[PDB]
Amino acid sequence: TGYVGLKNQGATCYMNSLLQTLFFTNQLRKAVYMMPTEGDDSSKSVPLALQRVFYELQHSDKPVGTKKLTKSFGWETLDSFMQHDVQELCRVLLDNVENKMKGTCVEGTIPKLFRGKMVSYIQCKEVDYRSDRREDYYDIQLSIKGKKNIFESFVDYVAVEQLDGDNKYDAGEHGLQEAEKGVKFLTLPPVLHLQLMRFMYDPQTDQNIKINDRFEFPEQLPLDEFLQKTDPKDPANYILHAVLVHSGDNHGGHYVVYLNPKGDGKWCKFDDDVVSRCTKEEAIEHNYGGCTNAYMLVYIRESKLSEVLQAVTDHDIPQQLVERLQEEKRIEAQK
Ligand SMILES: O=C([C@@H]1CCN(CCc2ccccc2)C[C@H]1c1ccccc1)N1CCC(O)(Cn2cnc3ccccc3c2=O)CC1
Repeated sequence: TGYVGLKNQGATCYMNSLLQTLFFTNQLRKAVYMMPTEGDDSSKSVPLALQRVFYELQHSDKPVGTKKLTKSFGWETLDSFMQHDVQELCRVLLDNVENKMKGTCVEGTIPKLFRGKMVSYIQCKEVDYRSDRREDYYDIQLSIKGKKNIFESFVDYVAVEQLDGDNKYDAGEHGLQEAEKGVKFLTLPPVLHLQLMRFMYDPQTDQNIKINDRFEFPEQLPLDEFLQKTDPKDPANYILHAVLVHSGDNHGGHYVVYLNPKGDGKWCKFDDDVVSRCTKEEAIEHNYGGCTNAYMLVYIRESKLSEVLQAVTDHDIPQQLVERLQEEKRIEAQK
């Protein structure tokens, strides 16, 4: 393959799976290396630690380690990774890096890549009163129960809820009323983070548990029909890039990720230290379920494919950074 793996070294769960995903968002990687971490303290800077990981993924022949990363954002209780979502890990990592980038030439890279926008409304039937709230989003949480596929999940997301007797809306001055409540998308970002909601509250044991039901997702995903307005020059057509996968339960469980890093439909399986070529069927259909299946999808917008996935060379890494890491790697010859 010529791609390199991440070491296990503990109970970091989905951590390795996320990290490869971000690394092969090439546009992000380049802007990460541009951060001015020249002054930052080795041990406690998250920005520096991410730089180090990306460097090693890019240069090393040998499986790559992450203790200094884990240490830097400080998840070291017995239940740290067990009690958190993937998207919480994502938000910790990308929010540290966004802040470090302000006042530089690469400020605003994170929002450019990940942030879209959305409108939640309540509208009264008989009386003139409406409430619109506008929100930004970096990811989307999709419902899987009772749903054949991504199209069904989207239809459900933009569904008009109905407010009737006993469930009427309190419209303030106007008192209780009958209303429609809904959600629309105004924009979908270049890189689309979708979590499938597979960890759900069990009323029978007062806990949350994993649904292994069937759920289909396509290689190519048109979403124009879920937009309030379309643009014929940039249709919302997306390409699949990453499939984050899990098998088992709390007794025994394993995290892996499938990528086609160049966007060309040539897939590889990343399993900690071992990376290997695989088929398209192994990345996509063998992860539908219906036990090894998908909990997170990454899609990239067709018109943005080449920019997001632009090539990287060793010249894209500044000298000052390289020299700092050559120093650490010299001290790391203690056998
Ligand atoms: O790794 C995990 C879970 C950690 C905990 N694990 C079992 C440990 C346990 C111990 C003692 C009692 C019980 C359980 C379940 C693991 C899981 C794997 C596969 C599927 C769902 C869960 N992850 C990452 C992916 C995850 O973030 C996706 N996601 C994201 N957003 C949502 C939003 C709304 C509803 C569900 C989800 C959701 O599942 C879940 C947490």
